[PDB]
Amino acid sequence: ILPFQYVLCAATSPAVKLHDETLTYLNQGQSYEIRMLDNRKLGELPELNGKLVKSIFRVVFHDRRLQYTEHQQLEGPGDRILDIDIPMSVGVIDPRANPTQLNTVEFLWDPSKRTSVFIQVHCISTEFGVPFRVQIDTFKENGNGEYTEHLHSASCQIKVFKPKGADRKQKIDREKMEKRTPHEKEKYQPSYETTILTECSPWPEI
Repeated sequence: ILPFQYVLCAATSPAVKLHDETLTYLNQGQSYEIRMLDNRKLGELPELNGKLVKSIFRVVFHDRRLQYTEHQQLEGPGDRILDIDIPMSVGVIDPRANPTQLNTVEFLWDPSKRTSVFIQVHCISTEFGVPFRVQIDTFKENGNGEYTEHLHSASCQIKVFKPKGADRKQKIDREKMEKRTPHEKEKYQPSYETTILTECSPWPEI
Protein backbone atom coordinates (compact mmCIF):
# COMPACT_ATOMS: atom_id res chain seq x y z
CA ILE A 1 0.00 0.00 0.00
CA LEU A 2 1.46 3.32 1.11
CA PRO A 3 4.65 2.52 3.00
CA PHE A 4 5.12 5.83 4.85
CA GLN A 5 3.14 8.72 6.25
CA TYR A 6 4.43 12.27 6.75
CA VAL A 7 2.80 14.59 9.30
CA LEU A 8 3.53 18.34 9.22
CA CYS A 9 2.88 19.62 12.75
CA ALA A 10 0.87 22.71 11.88
CA ALA A 11 -2.89 23.19 11.88
CA THR A 12 -4.86 23.37 8.63
CA SER A 13 -7.06 26.31 7.65
CA PRO A 14 -10.75 26.01 8.64
CA ALA A 15 -11.92 27.68 5.41
CA VAL A 16 -11.45 24.90 2.82
CA LYS A 17 -14.37 23.06 1.24
CA LEU A 18 -15.06 19.47 2.21
CA HIS A 19 -13.31 17.43 -0.46
CA ASP A 20 -10.60 19.89 -1.49
CA GLU A 21 -6.92 19.73 -0.59
CA THR A 22 -5.95 21.11 2.79
CA LEU A 23 -4.27 24.49 3.12
CA THR A 24 -1.77 25.19 5.92
CA TYR A 25 -0.35 28.58 6.93
CA LEU A 26 3.30 28.75 8.01
CA ASN A 27 5.45 31.57 9.36
CA GLN A 28 8.67 32.31 7.48
CA GLY A 29 11.73 31.14 9.37
CA GLN A 30 9.80 29.23 12.04
CA SER A 31 10.89 25.64 12.63
CA TYR A 32 8.10 23.18 11.82
CA GLU A 33 8.16 19.50 12.71
CA ILE A 34 7.48 16.85 10.07
CA ARG A 35 7.05 13.41 11.60
CA MET A 36 8.33 10.60 9.38
CA LEU A 37 6.25 7.45 10.03
CA ASP A 38 6.34 3.83 8.94
CA ASN A 39 2.90 3.05 7.53
CA ARG A 40 3.51 -0.58 6.56
CA LYS A 41 1.43 -3.43 7.86
CA LEU A 42 3.02 -6.77 8.75
CA GLY A 43 4.93 -8.11 5.76
CA GLU A 44 5.36 -5.24 3.31
CA LEU A 45 8.84 -4.41 1.96
CA PRO A 46 10.93 -6.62 4.31
CA GLU A 47 14.00 -5.35 2.43
CA LEU A 48 13.44 -2.09 4.31
CA ASN A 49 13.79 -3.86 7.67
CA GLY A 50 17.14 -2.90 9.12
CA LYS A 51 17.93 -0.39 6.37
CA LEU A 52 17.56 3.33 5.92
CA VAL A 53 15.57 5.24 3.36
CA LYS A 54 16.27 8.64 1.85
CA SER A 55 13.66 11.38 1.73
CA ILE A 56 14.03 14.39 -0.57
CA PHE A 57 12.03 17.48 0.41
CA ARG A 58 11.13 20.29 -1.98
CA VAL A 59 9.24 23.55 -1.69
CA VAL A 60 7.78 24.35 -5.11
CA PHE A 61 4.85 26.28 -6.51
CA HIS A 62 1.58 24.42 -5.95
CA ASP A 63 -0.01 25.45 -9.27
CA ARG A 64 1.41 23.19 -11.96
CA ARG A 65 1.59 25.83 -14.69
CA LEU A 66 3.31 28.31 -12.35
CA GLN A 67 5.84 25.65 -11.33
CA TYR A 68 6.38 24.74 -15.00
CA THR A 69 7.23 28.33 -15.92
CA GLU A 70 8.73 29.90 -12.76
CA HIS A 71 10.50 26.99 -11.06
CA GLN A 72 13.89 28.74 -11.15
CA GLN A 73 12.63 31.50 -8.84
CA LEU A 74 12.72 28.96 -6.01
CA GLU A 75 15.82 27.01 -7.03
CA GLY A 76 18.57 29.63 -7.10
CA PRO A 77 24.91 35.19 -0.64
CA GLY A 78 23.54 32.27 1.38
CA ASP A 79 19.79 32.71 0.76
CA ARG A 80 17.85 29.47 1.02
CA ILE A 81 14.18 28.75 0.58
CA LEU A 82 14.16 25.43 2.50
CA ASP A 83 16.47 24.34 5.31
CA ILE A 84 16.66 21.63 7.97
CA ASP A 85 16.92 22.74 11.61
CA ILE A 86 19.40 20.00 12.45
CA PRO A 87 19.70 20.67 16.23
CA MET A 88 15.95 20.23 16.75
CA SER A 89 15.61 17.15 14.54
CA VAL A 90 15.36 13.55 15.76
CA GLY A 91 16.51 10.51 13.81
CA VAL A 92 17.77 12.61 10.90
CA ILE A 93 20.86 10.98 9.40
CA ASP A 94 23.31 12.69 7.02
CA PRO A 95 21.14 15.77 6.33
CA ARG A 96 22.18 17.76 3.26
CA ALA A 97 21.01 21.03 1.72
CA ASN A 98 21.57 21.04 -2.06
CA PRO A 99 23.82 24.07 -2.73
CA THR A 100 22.48 24.38 -6.29
CA GLN A 101 18.77 23.92 -5.45
CA LEU A 102 17.90 26.36 -2.67
CA ASN A 103 14.43 24.81 -2.22
CA THR A 104 15.56 21.19 -1.72
CA VAL A 105 16.99 19.20 1.21
CA GLU A 106 17.48 15.49 1.84
CA PHE A 107 18.26 13.09 4.66
CA LEU A 108 18.33 9.43 5.59
CA TRP A 109 16.12 7.92 8.26
CA ASP A 110 15.26 4.58 9.84
CA PRO A 111 11.50 3.82 9.58
CA SER A 112 11.78 1.66 12.72
CA LYS A 113 12.92 4.65 14.81
CA ARG A 114 11.36 7.88 15.97
CA THR A 115 12.03 10.41 13.22
CA SER A 116 11.09 14.09 13.22
CA VAL A 117 12.70 16.55 10.82
CA PHE A 118 12.35 20.24 11.57
CA ILE A 119 12.31 22.53 8.54
CA GLN A 120 12.26 26.27 7.95
CA VAL A 121 10.69 27.87 4.86
CA HIS A 122 12.05 31.29 3.92
CA CYS A 123 10.05 32.22 0.81
CA ILE A 124 6.87 34.28 1.37
CA SER A 125 3.67 33.75 -0.62
CA THR A 126 3.15 37.46 -1.39
CA GLU A 127 6.65 37.99 -2.82
CA PHE A 128 5.31 36.31 -5.98
CA GLY A 129 -0.17 35.25 -2.38
CA VAL A 130 0.63 32.04 -4.24
CA PRO A 131 0.42 28.63 -2.55
CA PHE A 132 3.48 26.43 -2.31
CA ARG A 133 3.70 22.66 -2.15
CA VAL A 134 5.89 20.79 0.30
CA GLN A 135 6.68 17.56 -1.50
CA ILE A 136 8.52 14.51 -0.13
CA ASP A 137 9.89 11.71 -2.32
CA THR A 138 11.31 8.67 -0.53
CA PHE A 139 13.81 6.10 -1.88
CA LYS A 140 15.59 2.89 -0.95
CA GLU A 141 19.09 1.70 -1.89
CA ASN A 142 19.95 -1.75 -3.17
CA GLY A 143 23.29 -2.44 -1.50
CA ASN A 144 25.52 0.14 -3.22
CA GLY A 145 24.52 3.19 -1.16
CA GLU A 146 22.62 4.76 -4.09
CA TYR A 147 19.15 5.72 -2.83
CA THR A 148 17.54 5.71 -6.24
CA GLU A 149 14.63 3.26 -6.14
CA HIS A 150 11.45 5.30 -5.64
CA LEU A 151 9.07 4.09 -2.93
CA HIS A 152 6.59 6.85 -2.17
CA SER A 153 5.74 10.52 -2.75
CA ALA A 154 3.33 12.80 -0.87
CA SER A 155 2.71 16.51 -0.55
CA CYS A 156 0.70 19.28 1.06
CA GLN A 157 -0.35 22.82 0.17
CA ILE A 158 1.04 25.71 2.24
CA LYS A 159 1.09 29.49 2.29
CA VAL A 160 3.98 31.29 3.98
CA PHE A 161 3.84 34.68 5.71
CA LYS A 162 6.18 37.07 7.45
CA PRO A 163 6.02 35.94 11.09
CA LYS A 164 2.74 36.17 13.02
CA GLY A 165 1.15 36.45 9.57
CA ALA A 166 0.18 32.79 9.65
CA ASP A 167 -1.51 33.28 13.03
CA ARG A 168 -3.25 36.37 11.65
CA LYS A 169 -4.50 34.57 8.55
CA GLN A 170 -5.72 31.60 10.60
CA LYS A 171 -7.62 34.00 12.85
CA ILE A 172 -9.22 35.75 9.86
CA ASP A 173 -10.36 32.35 8.59
CA ARG A 174 -11.88 31.43 11.96
CA GLU A 175 -13.72 34.74 12.22
CA LYS A 176 -14.99 34.49 8.65
CA MET A 177 -16.38 31.01 9.27
CA GLU A 178 -18.03 32.07 12.53
CA LYS A 179 -20.26 34.48 10.57
CA ARG A 180 -21.60 31.82 8.20
CA THR A 181 -24.98 30.13 8.42
CA PRO A 182 -25.11 26.59 9.82
CA HIS A 183 -25.97 25.34 6.35
CA GLU A 184 -22.83 26.85 4.81
CA LYS A 185 -20.54 25.83 7.69
CA GLU A 186 -21.43 22.22 6.81
CA LYS A 187 -19.75 22.61 3.40
CA TYR A 188 -16.27 23.07 4.90
CA GLN A 189 -13.82 20.68 6.48
CA PRO A 190 -12.78 21.47 10.06
CA SER A 191 -9.29 22.61 10.87
CA TYR A 192 -7.13 19.61 11.71
CA GLU A 193 -4.43 20.10 14.30
CA THR A 194 -1.79 18.54 12.00
CA THR A 195 -1.33 18.43 8.24
CA ILE A 196 -1.09 14.87 6.89
CA LEU A 197 0.62 14.87 3.49
CA THR A 198 -1.31 13.12 0.70
CA GLU A 199 -0.01 10.90 -2.09
CA CYS A 200 1.15 12.68 -5.22
CA SER A 201 2.96 11.94 -8.45
CA PRO A 202 6.69 11.26 -8.07
CA TRP A 203 8.88 14.23 -8.82
CA PRO A 204 9.94 13.75 -12.47
CA GLU A 205 13.64 13.43 -11.54
CA ILE A 206 15.44 12.32 -8.40
